[PDB]
Amino acid sequence: GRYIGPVCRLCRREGVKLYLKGERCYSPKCAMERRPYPPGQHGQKRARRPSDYAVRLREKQKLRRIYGISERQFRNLFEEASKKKGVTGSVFLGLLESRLDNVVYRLGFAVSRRQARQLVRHGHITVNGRRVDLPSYRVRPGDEIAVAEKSRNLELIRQNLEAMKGRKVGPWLSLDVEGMKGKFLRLPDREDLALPVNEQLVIEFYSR
Amino acid sequence: IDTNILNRIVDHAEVTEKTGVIEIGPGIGALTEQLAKRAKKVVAFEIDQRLLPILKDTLSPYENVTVIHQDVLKADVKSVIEEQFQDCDEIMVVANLPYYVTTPIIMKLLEEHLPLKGIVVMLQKEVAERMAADPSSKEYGSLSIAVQFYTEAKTVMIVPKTVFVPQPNVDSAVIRLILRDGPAVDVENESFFFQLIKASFAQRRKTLLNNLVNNLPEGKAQKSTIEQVLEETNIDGKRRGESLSIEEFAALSNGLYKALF
Amino acid sequence: DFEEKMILIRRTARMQAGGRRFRFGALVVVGDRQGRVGLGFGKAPEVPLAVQKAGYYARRNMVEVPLQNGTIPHEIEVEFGASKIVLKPAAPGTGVIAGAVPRAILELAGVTDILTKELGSRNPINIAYATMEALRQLRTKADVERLRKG
Amino acid sequence: PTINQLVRKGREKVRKKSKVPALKGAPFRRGVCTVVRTVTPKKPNSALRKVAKVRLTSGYEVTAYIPGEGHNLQEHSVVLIRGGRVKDLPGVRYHIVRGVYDAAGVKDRKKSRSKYGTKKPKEA
RNA sequence: GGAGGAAGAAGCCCUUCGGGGUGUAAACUCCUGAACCCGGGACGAAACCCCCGACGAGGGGACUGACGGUACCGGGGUAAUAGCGCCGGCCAACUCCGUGCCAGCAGCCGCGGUAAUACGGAGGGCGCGAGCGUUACCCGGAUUCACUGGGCGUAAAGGGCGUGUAGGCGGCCUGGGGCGUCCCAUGUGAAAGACCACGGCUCAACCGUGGGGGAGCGUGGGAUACGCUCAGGCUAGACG
RNA sequence: AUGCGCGCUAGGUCUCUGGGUCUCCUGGGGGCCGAAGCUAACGCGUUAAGCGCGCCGCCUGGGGAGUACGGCCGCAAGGC
Ligand SMILES: [Zn+2]
Repeated sequence: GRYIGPVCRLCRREGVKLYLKGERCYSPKCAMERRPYPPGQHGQKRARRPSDYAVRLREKQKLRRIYGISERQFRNLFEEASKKKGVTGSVFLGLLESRLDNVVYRLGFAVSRRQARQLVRHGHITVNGRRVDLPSYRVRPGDEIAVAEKSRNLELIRQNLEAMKGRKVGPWLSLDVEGMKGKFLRLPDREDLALPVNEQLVIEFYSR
Repeated sequence: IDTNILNRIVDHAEVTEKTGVIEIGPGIGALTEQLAKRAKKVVAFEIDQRLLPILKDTLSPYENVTVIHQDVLKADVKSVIEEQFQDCDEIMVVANLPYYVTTPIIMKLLEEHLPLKGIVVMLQKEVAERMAADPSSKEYGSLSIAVQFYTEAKTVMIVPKTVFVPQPNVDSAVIRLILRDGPAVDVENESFFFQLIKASFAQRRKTLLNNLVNNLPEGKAQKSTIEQVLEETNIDGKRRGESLSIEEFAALSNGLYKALF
Repeated sequence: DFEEKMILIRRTARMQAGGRRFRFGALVVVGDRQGRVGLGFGKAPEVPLAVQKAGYYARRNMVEVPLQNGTIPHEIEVEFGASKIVLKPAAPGTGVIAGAVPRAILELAGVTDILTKELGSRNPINIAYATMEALRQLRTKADVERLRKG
Repeated sequence: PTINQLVRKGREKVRKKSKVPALKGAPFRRGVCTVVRTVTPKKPNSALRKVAKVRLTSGYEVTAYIPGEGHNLQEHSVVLIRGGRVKDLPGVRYHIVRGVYDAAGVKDRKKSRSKYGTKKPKEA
């Protein structure tokens, strides 16, 4: 299961523009350009100084809600990252950025991660010429992520990937727009990502 | 914290001992004190019953202040100006607008064709480039067109987030609009002109032709007409729309309405 | 010009001839997140005056911290009164694992990765003083070599 | 002590003490109510607190607290006894699980329903 | 379910009567295609046996599937379950009515007598989510049995004082032994489990194949600084 | 209200008792101020509650309670 329901309310609560909706959250409608205060009856009141715990929780929540994965899955990924070599922050973000749904969103086949999840699940995506329908699949440096032949005639995919013309993909990825495919060069770095997140807070949270 | 930012805003608004000013949402009257000190007779449109005593107490030692218990949108400001500023030369507008009713306020003020000299407002940076931009700016849109048609506008001051007493969520930009004597381009069918502008920017990813044809009730009917008109006007629909300007829009509007209006 | 934090405001009272007279104490850390930390304690009849005095004291009492890779050169154990602080270096990617008072102090120091622990008494004032002293008692390789060899 | 003393005598381990003897290392117990009475708080509080004298399947007979707005406990009703101690009442160290055996879920609950066990109110 | 979707529908709640929230949330357009139907359909099973080789090594031919018409594949094709706890400080989450030390709440500090963010209910918010809470037990926090790592003047804690047995501990300079101690090699430290890496189930859980690591203890060799022991000597402790 | 033995770490002052070259140096004992240092503080500070070492005896929230019980010792009270 996941979180299904209102979304821009999370944009408001976090106080940042989390691009969770696709095209609306670019146009003057993201509900962060209007009412940038948290939701509810006591949204636009004076904010008290937040606790250390509050700050850490908010940072972790923001990071989790960007990728829209379970708290259990988030904890699992953190525990895996903390057990590996190198800086925990870098490794954790690398592991988060390797998810198949996220990779599809980065490639440009889908506009929102909530849409990439549906594309992957309903089966319109192959890795190394084999159908995979799980958003949580982890890709390694050097897999071909493509759209299935049976799914290339869809309006949705054509509109999505046609707009990628005159648009650049991330450095840690390569794309073939006319061939409708993509390549995972390597794991991304801290600076390759435009996250409004300081991972140090997330590290300090899961020590409590 | 607001100690000197207000003074800078008033300086940029360029008020003097003979200019009249309009205040919206005064609250306590942080800007109002400076305006009274520097400018001539002022006016306020407070609607909050709770903050009225505080505003009254703030403006007790001032004699050039008038307070109105009307909402800006509902009140016809033409009579307000003809009644209050009966001797003044230039009437400007200075206010800090409360997020939600910020675009409606500006639109209502501009659409009523006031004899205002101009406007200087403090709003969020978010919708600040959205109302002062250029072709291919990633912020070009309907709001930009409306503001840069009705008046001449450019962003002046960038107040960062870390200035206020309770830390807000968004950076702010004080914008100054010098009102324009005559509309930049002449359109007979102004309403459908505006709808055309909003149609070309219904979705910013699609091409202009597809935008125009897919956003009109008669769009299906006049596909050929739309195509021919965009072709003849030397500005084709094969572009996105964000790369156009006021001039191309004017020519295209003329093309549509001279032939189908 | 610097960043400030509020460890605690507390209200103390002394009895008088028919009544109580109150006073306020504030514990304030002033730092630049670069390796300069000051800690002040201010007493005043009013809260704002207490904060002002604490800020002034913290500015006038500053210590330079020898940070390498955003951490501490070596482990340290310092006892102030009944309270005791333990600081320990950590590899990059650990984060300041510490209680409220140390954390506050160390964040303004530019420390990014430390393992700490408080022992014995846990009076926040005494903990702050102990931590401050422990920071004051840090030497690097260069200083040690200079003292020993010359 | 000295290392020699530690070798000779050592350190005595601290043993825990049970707060719920009547349970006999079980999450719950099944008992029968014999007396249903209202009693008085310990010091600063004043109220009438419902208390049942329950005889358990253990070799024990103890007092248990009845939480909620209203109950239906007679002098025979089979009940479930749970851990937990009332701060005020001097001698009760057990609670009653609502809506289990003969005890019924308190009426018109809408907020905290898992406790005070009541079914979800159907709404059309 | 996904994308778009009002300066913002209706109802409900609050209101300084202007409005604010629930909220792009809904309704609404388009798109996908859990469930469901049709067809196909397994890996797990090649041996024993039989013919030619000797009754051997090779070679050649058949039989055998509970799971199970299941997994899975191909083709059609439907917008298609959300609950649970908490919102006084610990500790993330605030207002309006009801009640007036009553009904109650409670892990601690405590809250309940007329203006209750602490009880009851609504609106709203927060955390987790096919789950969420409660009770019981264990380790942590507990440096609160303190080897790592505590104390005993007044906070609990120096025996009423001597003499002394077992025990514990022990000054300097040499030489022998090599018991403790340290090092090298080797045997053992089973298979699972733990760590690393690489692989198989569409990922994971799960499983496979490798590689280490390991406290302890045997066997052989080596070192003698420090403890131990044997022999000689010295005068700074002690004794005369 | 401070177990014993040993070594180390400014001094000044008042006493009791020995030897010396007797202006004053040199042992031992009893007090008072105080360096460094210690202590929660009061305070201790070469007669340490400092810096260390060796051995012994005790402590682990307040009541219940030095109580009940069992044992040992006493003529008994009673004690451990
Ligand atoms: Zn948004």
